[PDB]
Amino acid sequence: GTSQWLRKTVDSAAVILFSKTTCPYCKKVKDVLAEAKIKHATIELDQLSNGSAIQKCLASFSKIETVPQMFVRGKFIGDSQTVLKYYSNDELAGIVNESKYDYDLIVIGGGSGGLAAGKEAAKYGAKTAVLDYVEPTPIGTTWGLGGTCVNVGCIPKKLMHQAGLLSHALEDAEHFGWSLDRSKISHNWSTMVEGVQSHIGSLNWGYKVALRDNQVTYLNAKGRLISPHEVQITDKNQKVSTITGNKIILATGERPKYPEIPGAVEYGITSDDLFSLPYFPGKTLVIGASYVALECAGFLASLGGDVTVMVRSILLRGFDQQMAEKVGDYMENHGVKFAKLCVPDEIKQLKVVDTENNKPGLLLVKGHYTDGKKFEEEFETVIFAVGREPQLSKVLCETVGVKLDKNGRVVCTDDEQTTVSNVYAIGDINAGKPQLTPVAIQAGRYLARRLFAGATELTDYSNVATTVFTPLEYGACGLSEEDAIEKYGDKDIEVYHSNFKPLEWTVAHREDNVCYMKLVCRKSDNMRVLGLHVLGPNAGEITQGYAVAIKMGATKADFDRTIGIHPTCSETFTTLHVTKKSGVSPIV
Amino acid sequence: GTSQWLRKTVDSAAVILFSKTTCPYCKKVKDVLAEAKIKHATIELDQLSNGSAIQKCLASFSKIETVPQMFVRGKFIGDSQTVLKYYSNDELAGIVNESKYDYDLIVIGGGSGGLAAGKEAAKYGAKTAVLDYVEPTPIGTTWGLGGTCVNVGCIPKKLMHQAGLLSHALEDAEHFGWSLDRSKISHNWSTMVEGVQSHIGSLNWGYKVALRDNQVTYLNAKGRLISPHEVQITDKNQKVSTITGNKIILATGERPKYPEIPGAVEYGITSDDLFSLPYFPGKTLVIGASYVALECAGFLASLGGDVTVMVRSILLRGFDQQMAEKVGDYMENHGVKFAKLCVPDEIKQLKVVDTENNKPGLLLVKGHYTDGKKFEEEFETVIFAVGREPQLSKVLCETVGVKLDKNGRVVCTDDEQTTVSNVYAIGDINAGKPQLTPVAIQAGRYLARRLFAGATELTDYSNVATTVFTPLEYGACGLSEEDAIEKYGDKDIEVYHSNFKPLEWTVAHREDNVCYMKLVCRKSDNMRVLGLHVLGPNAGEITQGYAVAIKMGATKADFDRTIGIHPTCSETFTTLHVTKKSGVSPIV
Ligand SMILES: Cc1cc2nc3c(=O)[nH]c(=O)nc-3n(C[C@H](O)[C@H](O)[C@H](O)COP(=O)(O)OP(=O)(O)OC[C@H]3O[C@@H](n4cnc5c(N)ncnc54)[C@H](O)[C@@H]3O)c2cc1C
Ligand SMILES: Cc1cc2nc3c(=O)[nH]c(=O)nc-3n(C[C@H](O)[C@H](O)[C@H](O)COP(=O)(O)OP(=O)(O)OC[C@H]3O[C@@H](n4cnc5c(N)ncnc54)[C@H](O)[C@@H]3O)c2cc1C
Ligand SMILES: CSc1nsc(NC(C)=O)n1
Ligand SMILES: CSc1nsc(NC(C)=O)n1
Ligand SMILES: CSc1nsc(NC(C)=O)n1
Ligand SMILES: CSc1nsc(NC(C)=O)n1
Repeated sequence: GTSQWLRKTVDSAAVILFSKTTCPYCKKVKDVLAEAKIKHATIELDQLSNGSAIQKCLASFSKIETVPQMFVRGKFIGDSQTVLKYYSNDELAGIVNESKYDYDLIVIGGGSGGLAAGKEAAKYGAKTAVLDYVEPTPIGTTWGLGGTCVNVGCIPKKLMHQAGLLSHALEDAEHFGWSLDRSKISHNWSTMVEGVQSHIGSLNWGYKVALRDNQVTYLNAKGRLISPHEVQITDKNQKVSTITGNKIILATGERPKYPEIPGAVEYGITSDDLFSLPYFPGKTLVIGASYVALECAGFLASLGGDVTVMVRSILLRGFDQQMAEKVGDYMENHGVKFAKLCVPDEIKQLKVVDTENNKPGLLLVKGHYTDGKKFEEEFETVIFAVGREPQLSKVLCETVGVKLDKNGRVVCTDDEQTTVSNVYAIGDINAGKPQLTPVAIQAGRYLARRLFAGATELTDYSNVATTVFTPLEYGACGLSEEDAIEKYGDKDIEVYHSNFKPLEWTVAHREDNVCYMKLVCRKSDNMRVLGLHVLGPNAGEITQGYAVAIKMGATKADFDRTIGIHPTCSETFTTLHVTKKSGVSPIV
Repeated sequence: GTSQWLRKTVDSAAVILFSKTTCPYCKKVKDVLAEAKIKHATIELDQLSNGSAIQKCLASFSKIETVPQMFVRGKFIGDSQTVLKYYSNDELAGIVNESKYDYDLIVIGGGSGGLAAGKEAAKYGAKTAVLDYVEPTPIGTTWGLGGTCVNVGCIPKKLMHQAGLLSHALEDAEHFGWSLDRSKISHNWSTMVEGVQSHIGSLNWGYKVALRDNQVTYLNAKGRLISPHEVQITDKNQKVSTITGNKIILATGERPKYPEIPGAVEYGITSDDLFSLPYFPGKTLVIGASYVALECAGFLASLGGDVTVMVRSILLRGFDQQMAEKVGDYMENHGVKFAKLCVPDEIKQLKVVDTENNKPGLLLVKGHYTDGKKFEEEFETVIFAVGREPQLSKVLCETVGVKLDKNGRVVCTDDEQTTVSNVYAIGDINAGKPQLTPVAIQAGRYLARRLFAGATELTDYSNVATTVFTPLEYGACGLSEEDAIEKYGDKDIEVYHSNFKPLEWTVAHREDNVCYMKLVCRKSDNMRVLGLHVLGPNAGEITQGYAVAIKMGATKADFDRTIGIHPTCSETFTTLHVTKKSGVSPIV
C-alpha cells in the first residue's frame, strides 16, 4: 500500500522534497530553495507512522535511502550535494522549469472550485493557468472573475436578502422605542444595486490580485479540451491558440434554463440578470418553485414589490415537504401570491423596456390550470427559475473520451477522476454531488493537495448542511423525514419536534407558533440523529455547528446531555421531548 | 447494584407503578388511575435490560413477582385485584393522599430551577408546594413570580440588547437603499421599558397558570428551614405558620452586592432596579467589570447615553483574557468610556430624583487611580455591578446542619444532595456550578425525575457554553486559552485562529478585521478541541451547536471534514488553518 502511494505521489508532484524535521542537510536544501524563490511540497518522514518504509521505497526512484531527496515532475534531482551544485552553477532554475507541457495544471472555469484548486496547486510549485469566460445572457449581461456565487449567486442574493430583512428591522424598531414611522420610508432599488455591485467589484479585483500573487497565469478566454493534454483557447478578439498541461481540472459550472415557450427568451429574465438589473422589477411574476425561485420572490416582496410565484406542482422538490410547506405558507401570509398547479404557455410584449428613464417594460402572460381555467395577467417583469444545466458540448470534444451522464454532467470516481486519467471535474458539473459553493471549494483544494503534495484525504459529500434564505429561513442537515421513513420503515423512525418563538419577536408582536424544528431519529441505532431541520431567524448560523456533531454520529442523548445557551433560538434543540407518534401538540 | 436502586426508588416515589407494555392487567390499572385523575410514575420493565432482576427484587417489598405493582410513598398498595377493590369501595383516593407530611416536596425559591423542579415533580404524583418572595431593593423595587432571569436578568437584558442593536440596523438601512436618516431618529426609554415589562408580566402570569394546571400549591411567602422536614413561612401580612415536607429543594438564588463606601446604597442602583427604571439613566457611570457591567453599559450607549465604566483591575475576570480585551476594545471604539485602574471612595448627592417629571437625579463620584490621580466627576446615574451573593442565613437556621462554604453557597454531592439527606440545592446557590439559567433548569428537572420516577441520569456541569451579549457578542465553550496552557503545558497546545467579516458588514461599510475566532486544541490527544471562542454578530446562535460536538469530544479533524454553510459567519470554523505558533497573521 505504501509503495503504490509513493509512486503516485512522485509521478504527479511538480516539485517535492522528502525530509526530516531535525536534519541540517534538509534545512540546507530548504534554505537554498527559499532563497531562489522555488515553491514546493515538503513531506517530513519523521511525522508519519509509515515513514520508515517510505524512506526505503524512495530507493526505487533514487537508489539512495537518506534524506533529503528532491524530485521534479517524477524525476529524482539530487541529494543535498547535487542541489547545491546545481545552484552554485546557475543550473537549478532551468531544471525545475523543465516539462513536457506548458503547465502542470490547467483549470477550465474561474469560479468557486476553479480558483480554489488553482490557488492551492500553485503553493506546491505546480505551474498553473486558470481560464475563465462569461458567455453573455440573451440581453447581453456579463460580469468579472469569480463564478456564479460571487457574481450572480450566494453573495448578491444574500445581500438583497439582508436589505429585505432590514424592512422588518424598521417595523420592529417602533415597538422597541425608536421614533421612526415605517409607513413613510420607501426603498430605492438602484441605490441598493450600486452598493451590492461595488462589493462584487472588489471581489473580482481581489481574485485577480490573488492569482497574480500566487504566480498563476490568468487567461480571460474560452477553453476547449481537444485531447487529454491540449486545450484550445479563443480570446476576446477571436484569436485562437493551443496550450498544453499535464493535469486538467474541469470547473465550468452551469447556467439557467428557459422553458421552450414563445416569448420566454425574448421577454423574460433570469437570476443572471436580476442581480445587476438597472431598474426595479415592479409587479413581478416568478415562474418556478426552486430555492432560487423562492429566495428571489422573497426579497422582492420585502422591498415593496407586487409578486406572484407560479407553481407547476410542489415547492422545493427534494427538500422535506412539511418544511417546504411551512416555508411557503409563511411567504403567503406576508404578501407573496401563489398560482398553484399552473403552467405558462406564452409571453406577449406590451411595452419595451425604457432604457433611458430606467423603467421596466410590460408583459402579458398566458397560462392554464389543471382544472381547465385559463391564466391571463399583466406583469412588468417575468423571471424564470426553472432549473440549471451544464454546457459541456461547448467545452468537451466528444472524441476526447470524457463520459457524461443523461443530464450532461461528468461521471467521476470518488477522487474526482473522469474516464480520462489526467482529467478531473469539480463543482456543479460533478454528477451526483451537492451543488454548493463550500463543497466545490473543499473538492478543489483537497484534489490539489492529492495531485501535488501527496495527500490522501478525500472530500466527504454526505450529510452536507444547507440553508434556504427565504424571508423566514430554513436550515437542514441530513435526511428529510419522508426519505428516512422510506429507507428504514416508519416503525424504526422517531421524530421529535417543537414550535418556538424568538425572544426578539415578543416586543415586536410577531407570530406565536410559526418557527419550528424537528429531529428525525432511528430507533434501532441508539436514537441516532438522521436529519435536523429548523425554520426561523438566522437558520444558517443555527444549523452549522450541529453539522459537526452529526458528522460524528450524534444521538438524541447527545442533544439531551448538552446544556443550552439562553436566551437563544438554537437552545430549543437541547430540550426537545414531544414525539410525533405521541400526538401531543408541539405549540407553546 | 440493581437492588440498591430499586430500594431508593420505592422509598422516595410518591405514586409509582411497575408494569409491562403488553399486559392487559397493567392496562386495567392504568385506566383506573387515569379515570380517577391519579398522577404517577410508571416504569415498564420490558424496556429495561435489567428488568428481569428488577421483577425479582420487587418481591422484597411486596412478596410477589408479577406485574403490575403499585406503591405509595414506600408502601406496596396492591396488584390489579386490590387496586380495583380499593377503587370500587371508594377507598383509593384516601390511600394515595396518605402521608406523614403535608407535601412530598417543598421548593424554597420560585425561579428558574425552583419552578422547573416543582413542575416536573408534580407530573409523577408528588404533592408539591413552591414558595417565592421578592425582598425589595433599597429603593423598594419588586416584581412577580419567576426569579432573576425572567424579571431582572436574561430576558429584560436581552430585549434591551435587541433595542440597542436596532440602532445599527437603522444606520445600516441607508446603505442598503432605504430612505430614512438615522441622525433624525431618537430613542424613548420609557416606551421601551413599557413593552419589556409587559412581556415580563405575561411571564409572571404564565408561570402562575402553569403551577395551577400542575396542581402545585403556590405560596407567596418567605421560607425558613427550621428542621429537616419543617419550613416556617411568613406571608405578606406577617402571619407566621409551619408546613412539613418529605423532600426539600433549596433554590433561593442570589442578589447584587454593594461596595462598602459612603453614599452607595443611598444614591446608587443595581441591575435589580435598572430594568424597570421609570426614567432614562442619562449620563451614567457603571462601577464594575463583570459581564453584567459590560452588557448594561453596552446597550445604554447604543440607546444614546453618555456612559463610563470604572475598571478596578481587568475586564471579565475568569474569561479568556484576549477575548475579553477584544470585547472591551470594541466598546471603546463605539462610544463607551473606560476609567482603568480606578476605584470609588464616595458618592455625594447633588439632586434628588424627580419622581413627578420622570427625570434622574444628579450625583458626584469621588475616586482615585493607582498612579495617585484623583477621580472626580458628575453623573446622573451610578450603577453597581460588582458581584452577587446568596443570603442563606436568612433562610437556613444553622442548627439544621446544612454545610456552607466560605462564600455562603451550599456544599453538595454530584446529585445535588446537601449534608442533610432529604434536602437538596440547585442553581446559583450550588457551590462550584456555573451560574446559568439552563443549568438550573436541567438540575431541577433531572433531580425531580430521580426523586419521584426512579431516574438515574445526573446533570453534566462540564463544558457548558456561554455567551456575553455585549454590543459585539462573545461566545465560548470549553477552556480559555491560558487555562489550557496552564493545565497541559504550552508545548502540548495548538491554537488555530482567524479574523473574519460578516457579509452584512460589507455594504454597510463596517470594520474589516474586528470579528475573531479561535480553537484551542491539545496536540497529544488527536488535536482534541479543548475550547472554542468567537467574537461577532449572533455569537450565541453560532456557538450552541458546537457545544454538542465538543461534548462528544470533537477534534480538529472533525471540524475540517465538515463542510460549511455559505454565506454565514459560523462557516469560518470549518476551514481554519493559521496557527499561533506559526506567526502568520490572522487578518483577511
Ligand atoms: C441564484 C443562485 C444562488 C445560489 N446561492 C447559493 C448559496 O447561498 N450557497 C451555496 O453554497 N451555493 C449557492 N449557489 C450555488 C453555487 O453558486 C454553486 O454551487 C457554485 O457557484 C459552483 O461553483 P463552480 O466553480 O462549480 O461553478 P461556477 O461558480 O459557475 O464557475 C464556472 C465558471 O467557468 C466559466 N466557464 C464556463 N465554461 C467555460 C469555458 N469553456 N472556458 C472558460 N470558462 C468557462 C463560467 O462562466 C463561470 O465563470 C447558488 C446558485 C445560484 C444560481
Ligand atoms: C443581570 C443578569 C443577567 C443574567 N443573564 C443571564 C443570561 O443571559 N443567561 C443565563 O443563563 N443566566 C443569566 N443570568 C443568571 C441567571 O438568571 C441565574 O443563573 C438564574 O436566575 C438562577 O436561577 P435560580 O432558580 O438558581 O435563582 P433565582 O432565579 O434568583 O430564583 C430564586 C428566587 O427565590 C426567591 N427567594 C429567595 N429567598 C427566598 C425565601 N427565603 N423564600 C422564598 N423565596 C425566596 C428569590 O427572590 C427569587 O425569586 C443573569 C443574571 C443577572 C443578574
Ligand atoms: C423545475 S421547477 C419548475 N419548472 S416549471 C415550474 N412552474 C411553472 C411552469 O409554473 N416549476
Ligand atoms: C423572518 S422575518 C423577521 N422579521 S424580524 C425576524 N427575526 C429577528 C428579529 O430575530 N425575522
Ligand atoms: C468584582 S469586579 C469589580 N469590583 S469593584 C470594580 N471596579 C471599581 C471599583 O472601579 N470591579
Ligand atoms: C455588533 S454591532 C453590529 N451592527 S450591525 C451587526 N451585525 C449584523 C448586521 O449581522 N452588528
